[PDB]
Amino acid sequence: PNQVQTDIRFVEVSRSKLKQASTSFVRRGGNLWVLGAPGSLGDIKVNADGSGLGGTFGTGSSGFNLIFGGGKWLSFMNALEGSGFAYTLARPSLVAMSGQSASFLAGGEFPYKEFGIRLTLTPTVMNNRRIALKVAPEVSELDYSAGIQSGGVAVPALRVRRTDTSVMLADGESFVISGLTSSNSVSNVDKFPWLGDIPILGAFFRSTKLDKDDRELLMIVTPHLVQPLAADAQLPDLPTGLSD
Amino acid sequence: PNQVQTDIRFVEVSRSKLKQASTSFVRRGGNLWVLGAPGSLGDIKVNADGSGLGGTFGTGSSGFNLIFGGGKWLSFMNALEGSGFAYTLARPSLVAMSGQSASFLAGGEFPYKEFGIRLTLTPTVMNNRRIALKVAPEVSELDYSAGIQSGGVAVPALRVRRTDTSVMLADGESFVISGLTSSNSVSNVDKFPWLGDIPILGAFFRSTKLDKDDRELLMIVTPHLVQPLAADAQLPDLPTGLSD
Amino acid sequence: ECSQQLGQEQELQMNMVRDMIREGRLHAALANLESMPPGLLDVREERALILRRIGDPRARAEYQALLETCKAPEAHHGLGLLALRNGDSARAVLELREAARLRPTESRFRNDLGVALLKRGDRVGARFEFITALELQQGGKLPATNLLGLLYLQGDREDAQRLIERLQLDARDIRAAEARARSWG
Amino acid sequence: ECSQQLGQEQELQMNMVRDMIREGRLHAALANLESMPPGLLDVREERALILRRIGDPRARAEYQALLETCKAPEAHHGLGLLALRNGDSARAVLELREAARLRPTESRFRNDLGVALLKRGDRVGARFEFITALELQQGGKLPATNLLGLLYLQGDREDAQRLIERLQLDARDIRAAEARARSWG
Amino acid sequence: ECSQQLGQEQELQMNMVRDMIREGRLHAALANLESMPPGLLDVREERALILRRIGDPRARAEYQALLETCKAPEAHHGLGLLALRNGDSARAVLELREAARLRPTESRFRNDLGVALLKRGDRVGARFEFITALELQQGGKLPATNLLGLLYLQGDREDAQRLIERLQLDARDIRAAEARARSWG
Repeated sequence: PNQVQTDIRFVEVSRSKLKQASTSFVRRGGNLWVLGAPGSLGDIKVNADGSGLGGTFGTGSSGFNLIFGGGKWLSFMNALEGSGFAYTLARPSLVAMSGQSASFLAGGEFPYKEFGIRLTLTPTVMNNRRIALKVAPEVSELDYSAGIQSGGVAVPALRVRRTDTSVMLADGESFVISGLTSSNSVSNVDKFPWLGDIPILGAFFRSTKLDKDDRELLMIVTPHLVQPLAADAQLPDLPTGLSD
Repeated sequence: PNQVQTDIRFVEVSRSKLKQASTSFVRRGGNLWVLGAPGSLGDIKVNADGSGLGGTFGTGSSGFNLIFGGGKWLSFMNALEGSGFAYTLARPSLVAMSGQSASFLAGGEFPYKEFGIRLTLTPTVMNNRRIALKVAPEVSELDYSAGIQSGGVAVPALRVRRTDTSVMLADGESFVISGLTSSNSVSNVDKFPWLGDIPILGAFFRSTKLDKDDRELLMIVTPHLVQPLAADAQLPDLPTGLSD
Repeated sequence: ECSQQLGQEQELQMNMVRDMIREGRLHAALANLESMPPGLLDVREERALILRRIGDPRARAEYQALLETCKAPEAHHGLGLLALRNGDSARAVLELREAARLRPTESRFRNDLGVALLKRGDRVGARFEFITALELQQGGKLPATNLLGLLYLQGDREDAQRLIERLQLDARDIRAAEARARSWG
Repeated sequence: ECSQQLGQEQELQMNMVRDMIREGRLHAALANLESMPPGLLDVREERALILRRIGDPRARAEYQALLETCKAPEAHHGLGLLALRNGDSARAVLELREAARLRPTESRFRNDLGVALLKRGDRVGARFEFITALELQQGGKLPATNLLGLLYLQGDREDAQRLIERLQLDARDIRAAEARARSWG
Repeated sequence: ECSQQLGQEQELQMNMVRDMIREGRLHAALANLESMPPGLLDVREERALILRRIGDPRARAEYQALLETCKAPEAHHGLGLLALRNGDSARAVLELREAARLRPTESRFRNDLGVALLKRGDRVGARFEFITALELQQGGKLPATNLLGLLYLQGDREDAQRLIERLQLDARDIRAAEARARSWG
């Protein structure tokens, strides 16, 4: 045979976690007290004569917001502990004659730039029956952010995972042409200088943020020498003697 | 015969699922309580004196919205579990003389860029009666998003599935020149730190999102050697002896 | 008409059922139909088809039940073919006439009714029905020799040869033509 | 006029019916019409046409019913052709005259009425009707020899030869011309 | 139907379980299932499969419990295969018939039920079930020789040779075919 079917196998697994916490409160009556956590009190200005606040409190968007009005007392709390999981699998296949380039697309085009499953390759069958592959897989998807003033408007970003390399394999052999393991951690703690270290009540004088991420990738290639289905063949389609 | 009729057979099946859930509530009378799920309470600001809220609640667009006003109590709930199914089939055919290029279009043009069923090919019949095909099928359709400031306005995107390759077959033989299997899963859970883990009531302190997708593709080519219909032939048109 | 349509989940399944039917996998098609809901007129008639072809005894009842539904024509035709299998051409001709009436364009129904008439002796009516079937089909394969053998039984050898020329029949089919001509009668 | 139009679902079907009619598949056309709604004037007249050509006994009644509808001209013409088939030229001429009157431009009606007159003996009227038919048709095939044979019956051999030259008739048609000239009378 | 789905955390795990099952690591698959929650129908049936194949005594109870759940077909099939292992073909045929009924398209169920019938003596029913299994599978490997050996037991040597040609069987499979033909009976 002089024609090659190339099977690609792509897998990505990613996990993430997120935590945050902050607290603020106000008191009234004769006296007046306020404790605004970092970035919480920016919405409000107090009048010249100190008789009371002159603004409206806001809310943190990203996390659960709890409020409590208790007459004189007024308090706000933002908290969150969340996790995410993502999984992706793609097994594109493509046939091409020896020495001939081939291309495949399974995504789309936005105002034009392509995305989605892409695959360009060029198999060469050598005199020793080994297969030399020039291969360039891609797996991309839309990510919504940013903007532009030319050639588009409010165009989204792309989350892209691609590889490009050249290898040699025998019929049926396989390679992990690419792989990745990644991990990221970011933390931050803000506290009132003295009160933040109280062993129990200190938590109410602290603000916190935590972001963690992990990821793993695999791209596997497998070339096969193939022949056309016979003229009488039924085409592939989509919707003791015991078995032991 | 020196003329080739090429039959293309394209099939795509895709499935999707979607789930989400969130809850929020408010209470009044002497005391005041609020619990806003992530992204739910951004519409509202509370006044300086803490006598009451100063904004109007909104609704999540994507899912079923249920509300309950019960005097002091006020609650909102967004939920959805939905699924989708899509199927596509295309069987374009095209005739061309040996060594001559041919093209076919069955979609349209928007302000100009083409879309819809497309097919460009170039069959060569070799001295051994085998057929060498240079073929580049496409199946595309409009997808509505994004915008542009030049050469168009609010132009939509394209959902594109195309292939390009070169192969050799005998009269009547077939190839699966391209194929794909894909799967994507995305999940996210947000919870109030301590209350979210209550075995029963914790569900009301959690927000969730799930997106899953699956897909399968096939592109099949089949060349036939043909001859013209006879001068007296009736043209094709569109609207024991027993059969056993 | 048939005012019943199935979803892309259970109709994409009837496609596979049909594939099995024409693949020679009648029994696997029966399995897959059994997977599908019983009482579905389409599934009911497909099951009856399989049962009659494979020799099951329930095809009779399946056709019987479907007589009183939108699947009337094929139920009548099924009962007719059952009568033919039993050799009782008397009621077979009647049921085949009814079926060919209710859905006329069905080449299969016309070619079966013509054979039933030929067996029953209505040679002019058999010629009518065979010609209808042969005209419906794009040149015919069974219909063409169904009229050729009728002509042979009628002795019009030169008219039969006229049809040999027109249809462009081959000796590979002439042998079967004489065989079926002997069969008739 | 005919104030009845059928939808692109059941008129795309009458197109196929006509295709069958002119294909020689009259009986298959009858089948497909039977599929279509009975009582439809178009389907009724098409069925009557098929029935009369194939020899069915119901064409008479079909034409009869359609006489009292917008399908009047062709119903009269059908009854006339029935009378001709029976050989009763007397009423055939009357009905053909009525049909040719109500829808004059129909070349078929004129050429049939001329033959009916020629059989009945109104040679001058037969010449009138044959000339009308031959003028309507773009040169004529049946009309031309329908007037040639009338001339032959009338003995104007040189006028007939004038028409041979003008029409550019061929001996392949001269043989049929003499045959039909013998037929008339 | 089965109205129970597991999350991408504990279903990505069932994928590994299946990998172990088909790797020959049944026991490691059992370990990983034991890690997963007991009472999960999927995990329960997978564990029962492993237990039956490895010879554990609890597979019987696992199948028994799953009979009253959405995992009914495979529970019936498991109990049937247990009966076959014990040699009690009597109830094995009954349970295999039930399983093949409830989920017909399962080639494995059909090929097991055919063997059970062949052992029990219902040769015509065994042929039915073997043909169903052989048609379901894309050409068959066990089904093909399951019908070949049935034919050998029935003595139709030339029909068996017909299947040798059609299936394109090889002597490497003919030896096993005669061996299993001896096994049956």
